[PDB]
Amino acid sequence: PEDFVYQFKGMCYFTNGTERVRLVTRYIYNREEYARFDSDVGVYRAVTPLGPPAAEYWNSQKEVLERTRAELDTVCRHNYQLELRTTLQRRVEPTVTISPLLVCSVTDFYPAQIKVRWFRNDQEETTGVVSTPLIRNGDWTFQILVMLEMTPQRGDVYTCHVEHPSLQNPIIVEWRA
Amino acid sequence: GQVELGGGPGAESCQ
Amino acid sequence: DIVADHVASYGVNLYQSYGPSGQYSHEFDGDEEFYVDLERKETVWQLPLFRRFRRFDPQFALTNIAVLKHNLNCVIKRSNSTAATNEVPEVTVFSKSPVTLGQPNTLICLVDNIFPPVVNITWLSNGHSVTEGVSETSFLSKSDHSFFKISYLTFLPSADEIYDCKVEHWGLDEPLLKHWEPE
Ligand SMILES: *[C@@H]1O[C@H](CO)[C@@H](O)[C@H](O)[C@H]1NC(C)=O
Repeated sequence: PEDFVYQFKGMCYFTNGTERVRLVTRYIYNREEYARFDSDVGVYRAVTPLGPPAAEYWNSQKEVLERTRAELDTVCRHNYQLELRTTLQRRVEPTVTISPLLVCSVTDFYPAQIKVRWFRNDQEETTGVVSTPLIRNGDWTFQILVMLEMTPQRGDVYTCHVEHPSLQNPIIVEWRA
Repeated sequence: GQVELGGGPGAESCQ
Repeated sequence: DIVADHVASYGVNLYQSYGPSGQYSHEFDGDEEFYVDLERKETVWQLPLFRRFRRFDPQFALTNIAVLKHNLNCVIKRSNSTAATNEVPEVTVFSKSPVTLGQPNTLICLVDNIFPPVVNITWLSNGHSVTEGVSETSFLSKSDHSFFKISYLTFLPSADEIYDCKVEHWGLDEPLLKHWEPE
């Protein structure tokens, strides 16, 4: 079939809390951004030759230009204060298992900050450690899989140390032959 | 009781 | 890309002419906080935490979709009716937890690079279609303005089961059957 798509993306970029906030609204036709308001730029700007008509019309109207600049406060800064009350306090502790070629599965944790260290006896393993990228589960939880590419000797103890903002103490799980 | 807002998109002037 | 601690999508507005459909959702750091049922006119938050503390009037969503519906007709004429190009979607299937036979789990089917935002995600057990224990996310935005969607299947791992995720897209010549083995 023949389809035509339009997208509008009001994006807010936060750095160092609310010290550095930036608003970028995006007007997209199919997969092409043709116009855009960036709060750093201050006015609408065409991105492709498809957007000079919209950008010049929106900039000429004083009431449109003020309501878009005020969105940095009414939308970006205002909603962030509600994020600090809910989303930014979410703390889901990770479940950590080890299973056979040895994988330290770290599942169902949030936020995204994570740190996985493999230990061979008393020596932290720093070479043969293949870590998959952070896997977003889409239900406000993450998981990650970290492999240790050596299990040569019997009598050696292999431990996995996981650090997360939800844990006051790291999680340690051990495996033996 | 703060109601969240979104970004209101501008309207093109074609018809 | 742009460097920031947190990226917020306070207005993922979408409208397309195929079977006139639209979508409105707010995202924070890659996760959907809510969407609006446009026909039911209801905000549907994605976490029990948000239903308790957060409010969004669904009327504002309906206003924006009407504006996107308007702009689309304008830009369609300015572009000489340049239709969207169908992208090839990528599918991956994995479990939420390590699979222990007997312990409840959930299978996750991630479809990525979806454009246009029209897709069928369906689960099957081993020979019959699975309708129970199936949930799906809304279309989630990406930087390059494509979409990705995730479907879930709550199941109980057993020995006589190998599950498949069926993805139907226009950019695919044939339906994609992604495979997951308990072993
Ligand atoms: C999705 O399924 C519907 C029937 O439920 C079908 O009409 C539509 O063409 C399908 N979409 C595809 C194959 O992209």
